[PDB]
Amino acid sequence: RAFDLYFVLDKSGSVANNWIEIYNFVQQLAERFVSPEMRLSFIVFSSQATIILPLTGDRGKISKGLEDLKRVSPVGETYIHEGLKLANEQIQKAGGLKTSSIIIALTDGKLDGLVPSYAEKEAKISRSLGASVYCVGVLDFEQAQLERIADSKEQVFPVKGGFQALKGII
Amino acid sequence: SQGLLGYYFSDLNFQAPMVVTSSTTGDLSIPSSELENIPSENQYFQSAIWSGFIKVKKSDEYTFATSADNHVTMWVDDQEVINKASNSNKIRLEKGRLYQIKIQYQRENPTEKGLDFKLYWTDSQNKKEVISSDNLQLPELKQVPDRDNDGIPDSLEVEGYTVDVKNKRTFLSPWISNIHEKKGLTKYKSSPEKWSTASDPYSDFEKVTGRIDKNVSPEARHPLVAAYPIVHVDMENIILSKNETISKNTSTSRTHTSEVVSAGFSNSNSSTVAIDHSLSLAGERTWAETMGLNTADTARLNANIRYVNTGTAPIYNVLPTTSLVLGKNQTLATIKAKENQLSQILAPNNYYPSKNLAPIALNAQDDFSSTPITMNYNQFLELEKTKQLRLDTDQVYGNIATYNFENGRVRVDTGSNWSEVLPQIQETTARIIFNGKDLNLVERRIAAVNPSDPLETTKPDMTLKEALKIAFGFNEPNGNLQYQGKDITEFDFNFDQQTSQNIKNQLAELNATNIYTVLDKIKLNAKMNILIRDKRFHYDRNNIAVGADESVVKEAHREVINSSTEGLLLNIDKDIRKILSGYIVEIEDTEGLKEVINDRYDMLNISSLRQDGKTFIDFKKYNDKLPLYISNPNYKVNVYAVTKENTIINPSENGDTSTNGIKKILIFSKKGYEIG
Ligand SMILES: [Ca+2]
Ligand SMILES: [Ca+2]
Ligand SMILES: [Mn+2]
Ligand code: NA
Ligand code: NA
Repeated sequence: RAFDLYFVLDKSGSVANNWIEIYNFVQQLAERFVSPEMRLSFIVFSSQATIILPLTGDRGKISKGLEDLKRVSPVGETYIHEGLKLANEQIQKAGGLKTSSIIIALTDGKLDGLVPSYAEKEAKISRSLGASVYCVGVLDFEQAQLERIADSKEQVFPVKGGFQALKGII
Repeated sequence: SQGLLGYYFSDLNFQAPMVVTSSTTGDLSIPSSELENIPSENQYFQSAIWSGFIKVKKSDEYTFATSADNHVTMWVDDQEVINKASNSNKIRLEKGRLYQIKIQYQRENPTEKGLDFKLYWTDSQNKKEVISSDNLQLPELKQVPDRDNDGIPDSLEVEGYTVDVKNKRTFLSPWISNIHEKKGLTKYKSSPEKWSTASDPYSDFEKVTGRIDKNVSPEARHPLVAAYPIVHVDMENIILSKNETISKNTSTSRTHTSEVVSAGFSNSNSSTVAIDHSLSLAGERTWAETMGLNTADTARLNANIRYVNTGTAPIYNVLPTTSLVLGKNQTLATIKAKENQLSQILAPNNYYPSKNLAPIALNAQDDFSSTPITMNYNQFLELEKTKQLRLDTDQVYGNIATYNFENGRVRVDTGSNWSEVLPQIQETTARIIFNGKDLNLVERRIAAVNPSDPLETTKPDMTLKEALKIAFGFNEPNGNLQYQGKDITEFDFNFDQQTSQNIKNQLAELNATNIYTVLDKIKLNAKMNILIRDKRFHYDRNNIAVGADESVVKEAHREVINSSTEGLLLNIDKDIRKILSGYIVEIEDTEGLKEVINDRYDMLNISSLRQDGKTFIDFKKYNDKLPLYISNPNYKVNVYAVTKENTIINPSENGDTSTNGIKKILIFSKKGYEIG
């Protein structure tokens, strides 16, 4: 028994000077969870959401996904809900309640308009499918906003210093 | 206004009129000074006639007298009062009653230019003065050779006349080639058989003399340009809700429907409304989802509107009635205004209510009994899918403010109605629809001949050149007919099917292959329709400009005043802006790979106008409010314009909301280091 891991990555303009913090965080998680039983997927979102790496355990594909993430130029609005949607879709198709699934979202949690409520809803859908939602805060992230997405404050960490904590919690 | 209508002749026998004018008092003189537009030899007046009424303020006996009693006959209510001598005859006059006046003057031996002539009266206490201002008034010139009773002598209307403004007086004088060309006043012609040559409510004389509603368009003061109102509804914003919220701006355009490549025939009023397809709030999706609208619900609609008069005459007591329409022909609503309770007047080139005031709401909030405007589910999806409405406005305009010759005032006359006048205008004029002002269709009608009517035989000839000048203000500063810096050849001529044949035959008859060569030779007839359109643009079937060639679009963006990670500052021409629904910003890598910043059909509204007149194309607006971060100076920032005809207004059938697939036009492309 082991895990399916979903990276939901904010590439909006508001985090562009910190893409490197986000990339590094992803690489360093991809390097820890190297077991052949583990599968990862990389998702990026700004004003659209895109699967950069479909859920997979092949080591070559992941590596290729990382090179891909490295090329990201962050720009756009912050439609986090479209990122969680793409995670949820892949989870649904993976067996759903069958799998041990985990979403990690990287973002400053700075959401506008109807995005907080659509993220909240997508987050709840995620939990309804047997997945846990974690949020790793970038910069001066909005604490409350991320608590409303993640399972609880237990699953909300700063990016800076939250690799250690996040690996023990697994 | 004034007193007696005066006609001055250079001959001795009432045959060659040199001046038609009126004077406010008994001073009927025309000094040397005022004869500048009369040939020198013709400045010797050998006879004159005056005509009108006196109302007196005190009943009494009066003696009339003039400066030249031996040269004069005078009648008062058809009795002679002076006659070939200082026939000094007391006559009773009661106050409040009007008495017809006619003075005749014949002088063989004219030793002086102009005329020095004064009409006097003496009361029974022997006080003699020049008759003062509030006694003499004009003859009733409502529907001495003057067949149509407008006041302008038949000979002048047919041969042509100049209208010259003095200090108070208007001078109406015959046209002479080698004097009036040099000075820049127009040659008027009118029908001696038609009180209003344009068939409208104001006479040829009222028009050129300014005895007319102050609100009639200045061009419609020319007797060959029709004065009538043209009204459509302009919608500003709409609010949609679930019936027991979506707020969007709208743009509206008055419309003209061609047929199948050909100008149309109908005289209806219509406008089409575009509902803004750009986002209001950050996460928004489908209108339906934002609202909570399920399959059996209804939606309610409310909107702000103004009326718009693009005609040439005002409206006073009745707004036209309007159907709000969805799709081809689902009337959602009738929009009525309370008759005879207009809060202002609806003037040419103006709005109701005027721009300094709040607009009208389809359902005002005070009014608990206003009719709700509802949509069924299916219709609301239609509205979301087409984002378009149409407003059909009838031509019912109410009563007319006409001139009254006993008051000298302009008043709304309850026997005068625009419904009776409009058909006559439509029947006896040519219609030109022209879009050069700001690409809005503006309509004008010009008096023209029906070649088949035996009584139309004496109506002025109308060429296409004159019609454009007098109706729209094209002019010829340096040999070329133009409108505001734009040559006539920058505009396309399109005609209705029948006009088209007529024009084509005229050209063949002329051996001309090109209409621009022979604009002064092409004759207009009644019932022609001419559609004149800026050549830079593409037009839909309603004749709204909806796009432009890629080349034109690219050229209009050449002038890049300033560029930066925040956006572009450019000078773009007001017409071009009108045809762009938005812009797309894209970053490109060394290897040609592309990523749109504002990557959603509803995020293209990033351009805005500045007070200095310049356009800002705002990179921050959908970049979480920040300048673009260009990690590599060898990347390009490409910026694309999207035309109206190319706008996507909803997600793809497959639910794809990106800019993927949009026909867009490259208008700027620089590298990181080339911008700064
Ligand atoms: Ca006349
Ligand atoms: Ca006339
Ligand atoms: Mn952001
Ligand atoms: Na009038
Ligand atoms: Na209308």
